[PDB]
Amino acid sequence: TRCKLKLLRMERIKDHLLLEEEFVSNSEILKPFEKKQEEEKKQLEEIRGNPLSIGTLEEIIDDDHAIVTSPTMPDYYVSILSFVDKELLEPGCSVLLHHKTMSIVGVLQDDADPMVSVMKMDKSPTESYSDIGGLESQIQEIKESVELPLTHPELYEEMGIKPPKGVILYGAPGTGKTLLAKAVANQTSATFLRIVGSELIQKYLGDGPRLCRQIFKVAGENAPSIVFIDEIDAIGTKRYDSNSGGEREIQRTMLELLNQLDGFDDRGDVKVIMATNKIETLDPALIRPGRIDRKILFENPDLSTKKKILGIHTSKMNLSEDVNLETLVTTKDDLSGADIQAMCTEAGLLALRERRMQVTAEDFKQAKERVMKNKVEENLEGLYL
Amino acid sequence: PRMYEEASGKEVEKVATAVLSTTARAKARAKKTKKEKGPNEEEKKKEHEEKEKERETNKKGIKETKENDEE
Amino acid sequence: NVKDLKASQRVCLRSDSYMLHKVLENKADPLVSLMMVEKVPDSTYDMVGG
Amino acid sequence: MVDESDKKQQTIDEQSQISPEKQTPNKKDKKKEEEEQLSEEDAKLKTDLELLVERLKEDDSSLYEASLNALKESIKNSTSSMTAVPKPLKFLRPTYPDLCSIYDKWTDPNLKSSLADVLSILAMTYSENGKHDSLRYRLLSDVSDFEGWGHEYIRHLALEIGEVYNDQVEKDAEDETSSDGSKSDGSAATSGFEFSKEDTLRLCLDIVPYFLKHNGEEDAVDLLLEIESIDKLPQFVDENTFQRVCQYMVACVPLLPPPEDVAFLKTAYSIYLSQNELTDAIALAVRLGEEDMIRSVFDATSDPVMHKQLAYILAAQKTSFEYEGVQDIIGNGKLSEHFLYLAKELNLTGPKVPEDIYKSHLDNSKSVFSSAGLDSAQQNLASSFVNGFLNLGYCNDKLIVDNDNWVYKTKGDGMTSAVASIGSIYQWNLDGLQQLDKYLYVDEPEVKAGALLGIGISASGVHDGEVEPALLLLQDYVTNPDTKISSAAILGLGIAFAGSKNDEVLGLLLPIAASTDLPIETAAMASLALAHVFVGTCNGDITTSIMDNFLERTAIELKTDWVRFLALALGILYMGQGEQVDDVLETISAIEHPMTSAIEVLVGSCAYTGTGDVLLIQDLLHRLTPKNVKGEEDAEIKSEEKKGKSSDKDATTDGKNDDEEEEKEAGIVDELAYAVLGIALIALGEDIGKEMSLRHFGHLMHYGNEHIRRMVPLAMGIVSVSDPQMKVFDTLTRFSHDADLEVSMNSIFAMGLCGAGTNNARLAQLLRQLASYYSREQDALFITRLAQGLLHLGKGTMTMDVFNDAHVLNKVTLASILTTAVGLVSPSFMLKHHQLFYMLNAGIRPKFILALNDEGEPIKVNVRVGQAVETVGQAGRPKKITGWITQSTPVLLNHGERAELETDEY
Amino acid sequence: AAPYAAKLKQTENDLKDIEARIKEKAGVKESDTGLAPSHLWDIMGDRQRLGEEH
Ligand SMILES: Nc1ncnc2c1ncn2[C@@H]1O[C@H](COP(=O)(O)OP(=O)(O)OP(=O)(O)O)[C@@H](O)[C@H]1O
Ligand SMILES: [Mg+2]
Repeated sequence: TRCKLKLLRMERIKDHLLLEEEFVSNSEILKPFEKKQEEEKKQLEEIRGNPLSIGTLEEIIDDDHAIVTSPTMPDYYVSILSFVDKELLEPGCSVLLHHKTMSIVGVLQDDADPMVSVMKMDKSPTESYSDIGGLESQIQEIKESVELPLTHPELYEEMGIKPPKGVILYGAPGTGKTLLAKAVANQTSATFLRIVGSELIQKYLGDGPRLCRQIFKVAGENAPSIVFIDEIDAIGTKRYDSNSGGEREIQRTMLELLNQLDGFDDRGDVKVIMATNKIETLDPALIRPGRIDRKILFENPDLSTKKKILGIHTSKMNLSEDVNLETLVTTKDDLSGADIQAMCTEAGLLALRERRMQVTAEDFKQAKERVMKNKVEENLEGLYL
Repeated sequence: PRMYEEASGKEVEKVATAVLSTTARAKARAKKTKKEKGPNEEEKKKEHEEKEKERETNKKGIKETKENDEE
Repeated sequence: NVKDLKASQRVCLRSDSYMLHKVLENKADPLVSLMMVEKVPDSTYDMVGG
Repeated sequence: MVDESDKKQQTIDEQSQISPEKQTPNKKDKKKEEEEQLSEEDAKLKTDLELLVERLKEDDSSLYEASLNALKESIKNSTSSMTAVPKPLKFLRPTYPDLCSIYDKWTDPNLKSSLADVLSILAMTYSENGKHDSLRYRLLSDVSDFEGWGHEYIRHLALEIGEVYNDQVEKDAEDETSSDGSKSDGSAATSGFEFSKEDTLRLCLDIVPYFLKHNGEEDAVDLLLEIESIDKLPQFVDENTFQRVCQYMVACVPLLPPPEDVAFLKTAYSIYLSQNELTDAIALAVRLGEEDMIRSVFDATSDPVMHKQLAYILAAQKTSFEYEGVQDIIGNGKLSEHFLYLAKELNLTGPKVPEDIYKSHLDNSKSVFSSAGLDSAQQNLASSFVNGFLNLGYCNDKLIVDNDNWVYKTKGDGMTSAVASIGSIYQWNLDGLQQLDKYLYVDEPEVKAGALLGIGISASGVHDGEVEPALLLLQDYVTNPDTKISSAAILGLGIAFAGSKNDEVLGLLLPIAASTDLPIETAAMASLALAHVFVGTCNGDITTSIMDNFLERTAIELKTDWVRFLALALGILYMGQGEQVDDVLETISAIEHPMTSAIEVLVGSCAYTGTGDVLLIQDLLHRLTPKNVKGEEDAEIKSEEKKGKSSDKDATTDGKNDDEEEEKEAGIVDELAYAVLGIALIALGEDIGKEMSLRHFGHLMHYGNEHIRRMVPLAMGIVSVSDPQMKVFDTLTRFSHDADLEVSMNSIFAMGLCGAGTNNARLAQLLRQLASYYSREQDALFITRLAQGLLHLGKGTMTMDVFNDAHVLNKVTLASILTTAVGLVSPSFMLKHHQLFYMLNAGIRPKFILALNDEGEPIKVNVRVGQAVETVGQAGRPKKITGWITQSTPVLLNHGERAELETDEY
Repeated sequence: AAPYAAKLKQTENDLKDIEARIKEKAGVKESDTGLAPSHLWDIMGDRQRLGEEH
């Protein structure tokens, strides 16, 4: 009771003050200036018409022009002029054009696009510094590769080695490979990119290779970063369709991904994470070792590892005096970490079933037998016996 | 002719919103603030005298002025 | 205002300048129109007893 | 479910869910029919109890509500509570859940309000007997298994919290209040509370903090002692008990404001003193500010023992931990008298033993020489300071100094700072004095003056055990009539003695600070030194220090620059207190001058601390005031106006800094948000205001010692290439110094880039160069903190020379000050009885997981680290002692303390 | 249920306050694109934009 009040003491006053502070300041900003900056703004608005057609800058020719490719079907030789500089632009950046006669009138985007919006996230990570136990060892391998160059680059220099680039998490479902990456990201306090690899692909053609570029482009602006491209399996060796409407799309999109990962330089400052079911849903060579270090094979919790996962859950639920910690383990045979969480959800539903406010002995025992029954084989001991 | 200046009423309006909002925001912390406070006032003074504090001041209720003119 | 328009707000526009009208909370997609086709859920557990 | 009669016992329960027989009907009819049938009712009480229990397992509210509804009527309608006194009184046992069934089980507003008052009354009256306490208790420990019992006993306890609070507000007190009709006094509710307290600490924790704080009395706290001292060995171990006591103390820092806190820390001390961690006793004794309390823990271990034993050794260690050196004074002397061991003890108490252990770290680390040794113009001046700045702490750079060429080639006020930088090479080491003595007895007075500052810096390494007092040497110089020499002498003397108000030191600085009639811009150091000295114990808020700033204004008010530096010195004096600092705001405000008003707004930041959430709304009222006043009006002097404005800006930030360390520790993260958007507002708002705020950011983060040091330096830095005052870069680096090449990796390049890339003035430049070299330490040799370390609720004491320079436009004069940056965290290595000079293992966790403590306790598992390293500042700011897995046991707790450990291996 | 119940609603209001705080913040961003060396580019800028030449 006393400490949840202390969270309230810290959060209510500081946070409530912060809203109020923003709200007055929006007025207050205006008042210091009354000419010069106001004037320049005023003529920016006369110059720039309403609406503005979006552009994408392909390239700058150094003579006060450029070439843009726009969602308007023909391309344009546009000029660079009015409240924009030649060096305020870089190629491949998104520009704002004048409706009447296309001209770069400045930038207020700088790689602002919807695919950027999905990718950047302001969400809170689900796990923070391995909240849920088990897989102690595997995290002390992600950390060596990913977290460790960011935190201390010096140690690699004494060693005289180049620092790693990226990790590949793979193997079993229900082992929380996608959640360890979230843990590592919160530990450092890095920039995290939840983009999903499957969100670049659509029926419509020719859109995809833009999207692959934009990932590497944004990641480098906000570096240091951790990039997670989750579920790069779907864009693997496989094909969209066996008829039509996708013969090209997977082929261009994957190839284009390998290229801009290597083309950065061999960096140890923008890490990638590829989350994949297996290497049998991807191409047999990726990009392909010395360059992609390290590879982490997830396999099923062992008796030690699954104990650890379980102890977390059971303590957050009523009672444990009824059926010993050991007696849960003993009854269970080795399975993924989802099966361990599943037994506890079912146990809780069973306490509801009885209409108890205690997880009784009976509830534990049934919940254990249920999961084992899904998920079953018996010809391991049938070949034998 | 009417009043054709209201520029300085913006300044009134801005600082009215500042002080009132913090006041509201503070209420949680404000509870314990009163316990701390009352003793130091006993030690020193209320605001200029050690008398007219044998109750809250000397009246539970309050003085309000209300004008019911309508002409 | 730009304090009255929010991120991910659907809006109406003209077509001769694309000048805004007003805010809309009805978001129109084929999946949302699929709910219009389906209509209301029906029936009761004792109709499907046993 | 429904009516099913009396066939077996199961079915009696199902019948009374609809309409009882032996409960509501029977008793009610009996009591209003005859008044001799009350003896039959008495037996029928037991029968009711078991049926109540049986039907306290049904989750639906309606079929217990309606059933016993009419019992609620009966309280006052038939029983009437006075027909035969004990008998009606004791039949209010079924009636108390019945009230709660409408209260909590049923959520209907009208009824919830009305029956709250009644429940309080009937509780109180029936606790006289004590069977109402026992009624609460069968629900506290349960007799049923369902949802119902899990809320009802909790509802009782809130009833109590409501009434007690209402007596505070109400000026009638007792039951002459109209809140409930009830009192928190007498013999009827007091005894209810007494019983209540006993049980709930033992088993729960729920009503326990609300009683304590509401009373506001150290008595209530002394009841808490009695219950806890029982619990410490047979019901949970020793270790678990240590965690309880400090959870209570760290948690309630922003739940006990100053006057409130002082009566409480007294009880907390006693708890610790009884207990086996005397380390906790002493740690807590610093809080109180009481010398007396520190002295008591030492006398308790020393005097009733006639042997070295554990006792003498532990005493040295506890006192050693503060780098205040206040504890150093107390602790040495008694050792001299007793005559155990002189050689182990005096050194271990004093800062002498931290020198040996640094040697082993240094040996590994080598000495990196990347400094420039440029000559001509300002480049001469830049390079000679950077050399000191790159070998801070005990490091070797000796051979370079021994070539006295580049040293002597400086001139002016630079010359003075060049002799000074040399001393910081051998900072916190006995030696240092050798390099300095040579310069001090030859050439211009400038070089003599600079020597004195260095002797001061080196002398932080030995100034206790009654051995090598700075006073003996530095006195002769104060005596000398020249201004440069005398100022230097008394500044350096403050640094060496640190937080000690040793008599000789103090008493030299007492006649002076009272002639500042003479206009000397380099006479700051008179009050600046006394401020450094004061902090470490409860502040005097001495009247000499307040007087002389006003004398300065009488003589001269043409040179503002001096009077701005003085004003800061007074507020820094007053840190480590808050109770007493309320009085002095009034002393300054007595005199009215526009100049004096400048003084008031600074010192206000120090006065209102520890209820600093009020301080925040005030430092915002500050922002608004220039503009608001201007609005109304629309529809010699120069010095006074400029001091006016600037002080305000300075205060706004100072205000924040003081607040964030002492109350919150977790909350610092949020407060950092408060600062960045605050800083933007001032930087945009006034131009003149923007200069103060640029430097202030670097020291804001350092005072709070942030948990996230990744984002904030680096963002400000890019922006500040455009922004003027390149001193901006120096202040970010003083924070970034931290844990090297985590915070510092981006930083060294960024700061080197701006200076090297473009030279737009040799003036702007000099700062740009100084910054890069300044951050670095060779191999993570020491860290820096603007904190005690012992407590992270505390504050610095040797770091205040650092802290001072952020209100100041850049200058040669300023350089002189900056050579000092004493207050370095000693590495928290493991010691034996015959001395060990390295660690074994530690747990690190980058951010602690606990929210019962926020001092720096993480879990037992941590992430395992090796030996031979300084205390990490990012990725291992809290540090825990790892022992549960290694079958080996530490004696001395560590929670990101400065404190060295000691372990017993079996 | 008073220890957690009351404190649950208090938790909730803070989060909602934080969501609202972010929509106040993002409706105003950093001013504008105006730069003194490209204010001189404006002299030529009016003529070419209105002309038929790009
Ligand atoms: N080391 C660990 N970190 C995180 N959770 C873990 C860990 N070990 C086991 N778990 C358990 O595994 C559970 C399942 O995780 P989750 O279902 O997200 O799996 P995944 O391997 O990322 O899957 P998918 O193939 O479905 O994308 C967690 O909820 C948790 O109970
Ligand atoms: Mg996954």
